[PDB]
Amino acid sequence: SRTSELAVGIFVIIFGIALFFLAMKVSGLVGTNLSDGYTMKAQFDNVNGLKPRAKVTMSGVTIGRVDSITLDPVTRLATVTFDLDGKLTSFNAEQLKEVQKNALDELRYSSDYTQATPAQQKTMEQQLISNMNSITSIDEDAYIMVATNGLLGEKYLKIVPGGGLNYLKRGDTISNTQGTMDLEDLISKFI
Amino acid sequence: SRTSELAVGIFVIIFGIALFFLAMKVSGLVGTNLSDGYTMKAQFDNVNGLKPRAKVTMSGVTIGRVDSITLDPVTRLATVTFDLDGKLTSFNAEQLKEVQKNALDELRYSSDYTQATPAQQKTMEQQLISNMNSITSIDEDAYIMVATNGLLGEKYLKIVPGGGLNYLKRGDTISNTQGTMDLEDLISKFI
Amino acid sequence: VTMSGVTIGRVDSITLDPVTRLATVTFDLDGKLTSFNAEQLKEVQKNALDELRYSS
Amino acid sequence: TVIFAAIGIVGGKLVGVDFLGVDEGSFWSGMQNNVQFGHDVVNGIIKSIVFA
Amino acid sequence: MNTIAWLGRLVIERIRGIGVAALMLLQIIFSLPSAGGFGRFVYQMHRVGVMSLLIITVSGLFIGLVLGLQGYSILVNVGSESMLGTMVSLTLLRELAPVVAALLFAGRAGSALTAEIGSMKQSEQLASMEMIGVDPLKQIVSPRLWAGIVSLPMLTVIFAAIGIVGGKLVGVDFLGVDEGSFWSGMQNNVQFGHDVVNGIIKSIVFALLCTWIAVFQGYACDPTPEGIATAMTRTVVYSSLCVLGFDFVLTAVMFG
Repeated sequence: SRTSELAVGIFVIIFGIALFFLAMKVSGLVGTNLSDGYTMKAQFDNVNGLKPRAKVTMSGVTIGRVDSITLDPVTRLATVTFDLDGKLTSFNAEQLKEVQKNALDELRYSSDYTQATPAQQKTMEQQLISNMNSITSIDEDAYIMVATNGLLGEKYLKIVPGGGLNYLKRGDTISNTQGTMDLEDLISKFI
Repeated sequence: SRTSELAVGIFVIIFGIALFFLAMKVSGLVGTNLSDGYTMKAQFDNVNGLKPRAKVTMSGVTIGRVDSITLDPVTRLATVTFDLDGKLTSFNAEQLKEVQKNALDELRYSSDYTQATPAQQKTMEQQLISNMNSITSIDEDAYIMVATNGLLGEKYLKIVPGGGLNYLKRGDTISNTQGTMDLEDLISKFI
Repeated sequence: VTMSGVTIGRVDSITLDPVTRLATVTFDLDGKLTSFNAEQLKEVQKNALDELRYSS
Repeated sequence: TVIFAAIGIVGGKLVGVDFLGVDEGSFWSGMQNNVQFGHDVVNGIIKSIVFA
Repeated sequence: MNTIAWLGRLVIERIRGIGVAALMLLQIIFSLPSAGGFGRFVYQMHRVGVMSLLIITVSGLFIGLVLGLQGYSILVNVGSESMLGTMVSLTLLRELAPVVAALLFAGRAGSALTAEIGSMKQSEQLASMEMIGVDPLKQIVSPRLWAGIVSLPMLTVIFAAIGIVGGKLVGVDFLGVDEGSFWSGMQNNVQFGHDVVNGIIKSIVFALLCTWIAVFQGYACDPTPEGIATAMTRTVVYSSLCVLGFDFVLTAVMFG
């Protein structure tokens, strides 16, 4: 009774090892729940070859997982919602307040003082509230894209931040996209 | 001959133990710590596809692997930290009297001694110190980048030296980086 | 390791010199078909010493 | 079947990487790209509950 | 230290047990056959071979439908499925049809011989046959051994032929690949003497082990109605370990 129930205990231990080895060592487990985990969206025309559970790559590191794609026939362009992170895409520090002091440094500077509101107080205090609620490091004008993995791998989403200076909230639509690019389309862009 | 029923019960269990460690050595759950390993860092922008336990090559030879990848969302860049191996990248006492000397014979050179020659004594006594100190075989002229080796993917890091009279230190910042240049750029330039 | 596309040898060890920054290969070659054995001296002695007694 | 699949990959890593001489890092990094968890490891378990 | 002492006593009896089964094989094959020995071999080819024909032909089809359905799902991403007819007929001919058709022969016709010779040992038919003067190794055991070495390599060919024809059904006629590039992909890459003959020599070494084990376990039983049934699982386990064990040794030699 003692050595029988023992040898079932050392049978569960070995199954626990070879379940962990399958997960973390040949499949990876980055999950559909990162820190917190909100959900933004975008709208493409050409999402071709994109199954559920893709990668969402920020600048070289996986930060999320694509949920599902749905095509509204009222406008014919495919939309997709995806989850992100908030410790990699936005501040949780006085960083949130650090970015206010450069935004009023270049825009309402000594040149463009009397080009916008030159005695702005509440418009300057609009900077104190618009930067603080649900802000991201992502600019207002990025461009998102379906990129391939290496040479002929799978397909995911990759965001390219850059240019301008305004920052967008959590749960919104990135209005700057471009779809995938198969062989046909390539020959097209060429000729 | 009673022990013959006990000499075989010992060489069965032990041979069943030695087939468990060799399944925990060639699997990557026990072992493969690196001798005199030291983990340096650099900041990249595109490290897509770059897994943990990747490859790091200096000239053609693998020296270490990759473990850690950071995303710094205050200024959005990547940050990588990876272990090298001290047996091929660090000097010993026979070379230490040489690697103190090989810059020292170029410390007293036509170029670097005739360099406000009253500071030949300043470029001699203050150098050797830190020198013989903690210093690997990597120059300051070396840049690190991501490469791939082949038309299908591996995604490894590459360190391209440049020579010099100055060397880096254990666990430091390799301050010449470069990310990858695939998909977009590639196709675009290749029309 | 190939001479014209024929496998003659295998590589055994790749080391890296820290000081000079030059890599190091160390291969083994089969000798049945790249060496001049006792028969095949007769082909090279009248050829490798024929370049020695040249006009140059 | 999990102990069968874990020992089979580790055994395949022994003759592939350590005896025939392929790269160890491209062995493992070729797995995490193409082998999902919920589509492959879970569907290999539901296939064995109907078999059991 | 009794468990270590019991474990060492277990593998010493299993080592001695090999030496009895080796001396039993040298007594069967080193003898000119008795008068009437061919009439019993034709009958024992019916029990071992012909009764096993239904399971092998049906199960050989089900692997072919899987190999055509899995090989198409992988070869459509790389877009090269003129090699579909190659990898189906290369997985079967050198690897699966020698191995799987020995894992089904150990079950159906392997363990049935151990019940057949085993029930003759508990009901004293073997002891009664010897007092008449007839030697039971030459009379009973030896037509069963030679009907096992012949009937398995005739069954891996029927396994391999039905597996390719089944793989042609789901590949060409259901998923829609070209029929002419299916067959012409075979004759380029699949030789005869390197692939079909080396798939037959691999099954003769397998047919010797799944029959010499399955005969020895039913001859050296302990005569007991629940000692027979414990020797029918000893002969399915030991056959499936020697099939997969001599697989790697024969693969490394033939395709190394």
